[PDB]
Amino acid sequence: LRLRNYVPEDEDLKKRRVPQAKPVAVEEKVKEQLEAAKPEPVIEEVDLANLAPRK
Amino acid sequence: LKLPANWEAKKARLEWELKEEEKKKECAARGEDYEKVKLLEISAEDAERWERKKK
Amino acid sequence: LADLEESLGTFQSTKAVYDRILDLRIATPQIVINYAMFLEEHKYFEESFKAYERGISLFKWPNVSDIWSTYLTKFIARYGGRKLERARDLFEQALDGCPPKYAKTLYLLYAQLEEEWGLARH
Repeated sequence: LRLRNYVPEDEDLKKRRVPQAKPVAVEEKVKEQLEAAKPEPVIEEVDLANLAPRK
Repeated sequence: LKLPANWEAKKARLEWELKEEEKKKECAARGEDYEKVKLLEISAEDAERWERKKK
Repeated sequence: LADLEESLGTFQSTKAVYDRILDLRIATPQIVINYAMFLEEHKYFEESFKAYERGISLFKWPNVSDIWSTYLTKFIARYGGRKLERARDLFEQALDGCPPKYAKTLYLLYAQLEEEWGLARH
């Protein structure tokens, strides 16, 4: 038998509970753009891919 | 008797607040922000009543 | 009682408990997430999306933020490949009234999806 919603008052019943899916810290992935968020002259070298637009 | 007459009632409040702090530490040990867990554990009807207290 | 029905009893009777809970406004978002996973185990994901949508409609900020995150994660994997455009509208609904810290996350996630499958200009 499997339980997932209640928090049993018996600890012996607590052992039966299914381990709930933990979230992922989405902010950690956001950090990569937050590291991109440093205010810099983004032509850091004369990189023509920045200088000339793509298609 | 030399302590305040309400001191044990204050202590009961403080122990209840420490039990809220214990739940906060429990979420931090599991690996989640206690604020985010609480939002997942709130039932909306409490917030409804709160707004009506304001209004 | 919900845990009793899910362990012992039939899918439809168990789901009827959740229906009563939703009508009575009892549900926490965690209970919704439990229900959503339960509906994924019974593989009626369209109902699972309806459950997320109902629980978003009952609740208010900040709480709705995490409900969106779990809902979008589930949708984008199987059905985000299949029918992309509904998620744009769903992102738009998610942005509505959003407090700034959670909104910041949602703007980046939406623009990433716009980079993955839509126009860069958007």
